[PDB]
Amino acid sequence: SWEVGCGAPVPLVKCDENSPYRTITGDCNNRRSPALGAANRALARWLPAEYEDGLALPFGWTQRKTRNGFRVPLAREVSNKIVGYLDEEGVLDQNRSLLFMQWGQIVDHDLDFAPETELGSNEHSKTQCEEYCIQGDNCFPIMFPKNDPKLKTQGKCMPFFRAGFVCPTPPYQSLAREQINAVTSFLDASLVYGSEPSLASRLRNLSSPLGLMAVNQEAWDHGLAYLPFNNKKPSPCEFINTTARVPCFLAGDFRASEQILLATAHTLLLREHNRLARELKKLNPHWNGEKLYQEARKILGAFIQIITFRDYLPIVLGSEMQKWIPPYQGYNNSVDPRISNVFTFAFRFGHMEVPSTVSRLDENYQPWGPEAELPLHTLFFNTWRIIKDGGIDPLTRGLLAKKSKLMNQDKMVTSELRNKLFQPTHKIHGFDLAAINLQRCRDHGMPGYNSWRGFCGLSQPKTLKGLQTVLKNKILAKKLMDLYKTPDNIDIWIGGNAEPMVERGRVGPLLACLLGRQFQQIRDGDRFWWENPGVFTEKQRDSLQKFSFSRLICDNTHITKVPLHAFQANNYPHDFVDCSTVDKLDLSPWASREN
Ligand SMILES: *[C@@H]1O[C@H](CO)[C@@H](O[C@@H]2O[C@H](CO)[C@@H](O[C@@H]3O[C@H](CO)[C@@H](O[C@H]4O[C@H](CO)[C@@H](O)[C@H](O)[C@@H]4O)[C@H](O)[C@@H]3O)[C@H](O)[C@H]2NC(C)=O)[C@H](O)[C@H]1NC(C)=O
Ligand code: HEM
Ligand SMILES: *[C@@H]1O[C@H](CO)[C@@H](O[C@@H]2O[C@H](CO)[C@@H](O[C@H]3O[C@H](CO)[C@@H](O)[C@H](O)[C@@H]3O)[C@H](O)[C@H]2NC(C)=O)[C@H](O)[C@H]1NC(C)=O
Ligand SMILES: *[C@@H]1O[C@H](CO)[C@@H](O[C@@H]2O[C@H](CO)[C@@H](O)[C@H](O)[C@H]2NC(C)=O)[C@H](O)[C@H]1NC(C)=O
Ligand SMILES: *[C@@H]1O[C@H](CO)[C@@H](O[C@@H]2O[C@H](CO)[C@@H](O)[C@H](O)[C@H]2NC(C)=O)[C@H](O)[C@H]1NC(C)=O
Ligand SMILES: [Ca+2]
Repeated sequence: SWEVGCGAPVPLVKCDENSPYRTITGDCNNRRSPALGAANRALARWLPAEYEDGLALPFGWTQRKTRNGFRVPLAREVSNKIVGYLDEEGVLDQNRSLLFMQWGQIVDHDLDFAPETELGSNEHSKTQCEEYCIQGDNCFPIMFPKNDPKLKTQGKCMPFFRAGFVCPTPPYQSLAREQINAVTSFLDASLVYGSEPSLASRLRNLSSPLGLMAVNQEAWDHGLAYLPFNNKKPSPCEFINTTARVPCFLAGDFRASEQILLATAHTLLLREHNRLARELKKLNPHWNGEKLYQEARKILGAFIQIITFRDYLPIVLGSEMQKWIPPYQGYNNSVDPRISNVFTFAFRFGHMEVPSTVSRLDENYQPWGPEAELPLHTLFFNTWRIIKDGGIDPLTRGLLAKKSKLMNQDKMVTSELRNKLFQPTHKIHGFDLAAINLQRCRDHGMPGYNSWRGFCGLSQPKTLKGLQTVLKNKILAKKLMDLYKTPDNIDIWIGGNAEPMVERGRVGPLLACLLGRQFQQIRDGDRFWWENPGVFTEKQRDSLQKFSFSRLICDNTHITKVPLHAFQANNYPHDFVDCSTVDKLDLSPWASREN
């Protein structure tokens, strides 16, 4: 074993050991071991990393070197033969609204982020990789197979950069390579407030003692706030429409403007913070800016935890929920709350839940205009559609009235993401999210499918025949064997998502195991979990049990008709009720007395 303490985190840390508020970086959550779960630390390894040279080189790097006796198939080839399909008809989830997909992405970004390697401000490497597809140091190209149409119109590869790692970012020689998690492992709304003090600061409105988050000053949504714009140029959001020139938004998380619906969700939460903060000042006129800020923040963090654990996991894990996440019996300081490396791939099941279009609906939940339904790809890093095309209400109604895409063995990832993904850095709508995911497994030195099956105590198929029975699909099992020549080599992302779904769930057995464990840990390992005696009062907890995503929409948008259970498929107007019928968050329990 090697150094039990390498480390390039945010430096200076000193715990308050009486502070009723989480730190921004996640530090100090655990008392005996302060850095546990903090941002900018290595992702946890539940199993040893598997690299071509046992230390840092991904499998597929050295063409001649095999994995278990075989060549690992190209990411894009696996993408073309297994993940793609043409017919979007009949692909929608009959019982999960679009919000189901969307909330998952939110929880996801609150938990883990592995940014790519940074060594380019001045880089021509950013081009020796783009232009020539030359494999070298952190350039690990996604080569196009023979007969791939992109060869004819895009080039020879997709550029792709290895993820950052701990102890430098830079060159050489030590222990196995461990990727970084740039955000806090705890479900704490870090995505709204940021994971660095530096950013948490810039996001706040410190011009007034109200504890509000800064809002846009250039535009308004019917008197409702927008997230401030990011001042930094070049902006990708500006790029997709040189004429509208609208920048990306500035939020606690850098991926916020990835897609219009994710930016919509971010806006709702920022709105709830300021809403909470002003409602609190009304009750406690005495409280200062900091107190207003921390108490609202604390409330919002409880909201995310509650919606996630009460309404969202149950319908992901289905019958497996109880098997992995038992009833809460209290905080446990012996539990490692860190997000593991494999979790960040397991949680990518959501990619197969994204449909090809996004709609905007009007007050009666009718098409908003002539071009109400747009292709997903035209909305990547698209903020001008919100700002100069209706605000977020038409988008939010879409989230409630439309359905998520159903994971389907014959139709996995929509072409909008498989062939038209737009990356921050480059200029085309031609990347492949599926291939990227696959290349990224290898980059992260992930163990194979069967290593994880064994880890979860599940059978491990060694034969085509064995794979057919687990996957319950003859044809899918076959193309898989043809490309991988052995189950042991199947990349975890595609292997875990190819399994049939569990009863009342949306993921298979393997994924339910990987997801379930992770979630039980960040709950049980969180000293600030909302139900942990002492964090909130019994009276406060009674009030928080009433949160609902519907109420959230009611208090921060001009939608007045909403469903009671926002994550299940809901038809308008039968399943929609007036906001008055929806429980409000009673904040009197936060009222404070001096004398
Ligand atoms: C907070 O979470 C902690 C981390 O999970 C929990 O710690 C675990 O503690 C148990 C022991 O109490 C550890 O193993 C389990 O308990 C028994 C070991 O004493 C085992 O009993 C069996 O041991 C083997 C069989 O496996 C036999 O030889 C023996 O005769 C008996 O059958 C259990 O089967 C079980 O493994 C375990 O190492 C800890 N978990 C890990 C890996 O960290 C702790 O329970 C929690 N604290 C509390 C009590 O709330
Ligand atoms: C565009 C993208 C999305 C929506 C249109 C989208 C959606 C999701 C869902 C719904 C997720 C979970 C339910 C989910 C998880 C994670 N993603 Fe994904 N995602 C879009 C695009 C991307 C891109 C681009 C990446 C980067 C991939 C890379 O390897 O470089 C991406 C990643 C992830 C990810 C890992 C994050 C991390 O830990 O670094 C998820 C947990 N998504 N997305
Ligand atoms: C770049 O974003 C532009 C918005 O800044 C967008 O231009 C706008 O789009 C349409 C025309 O395509 C117009 O919106 C509609 O409503 C107006 C006025 O009510 C009508 O006059 C039109 O008929 C139209 O249907 C906007 O007026 C127009 N704005 C401007 C100033 O041109 C572009 O379409 C975006 N371009 C791309 C490539 O995405
Ligand atoms: C749509 O999914 C919802 C949400 O899971 C299903 O509703 C659950 O129904 C079961 C019946 O036992 C109950 O355990 C829960 O009360 C329900 N949850 C909620 C909040 O309603 C519903 O069955 C699904 N619709 C269909 C027709 O499958
Ligand atoms: C900081 O918060 C203050 C509110 O305290 C904002 O200033 C207000 O701005 C709104 C909109 O321009 C006006 O109705 C008020 O007159 C202002 N109120 C006061 C008391 O000045 C300000 O915009 C916030 N700053 C940022 C960047 O979001
Ligand atoms: Ca977090």
